[PDB]
Amino acid sequence: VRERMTTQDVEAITPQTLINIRPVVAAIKEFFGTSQLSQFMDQNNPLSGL
DNA sequence: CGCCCGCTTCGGGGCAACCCTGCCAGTCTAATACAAATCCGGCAATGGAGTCAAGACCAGGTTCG
Repeated sequence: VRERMTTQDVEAITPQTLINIRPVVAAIKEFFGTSQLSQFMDQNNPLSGL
């Protein structure tokens, strides 16, 4: 945003223009997939799930 | 008078069980203009490769006077 806000022209930008949500959605997806904490949920009885 | 030999402190790299069991990671002026390379799609130089059909012939078991 601060790389974009200074560079582009004033009285033409809008919050849709300044905001790139792609790092946010990529960050959540790379947490949920591919982290050592978001585990494949082990269930072969209810107790192992619990 | 000024000047360097042992602690001493600090950096700084190496290593710390063996089988299984997994399975694929990213973004910001945007375009023209052109020349050469190269692909590629299609007739025509063939030209050689394959193919049919007839035939030449020996002779070798097989048929006849």
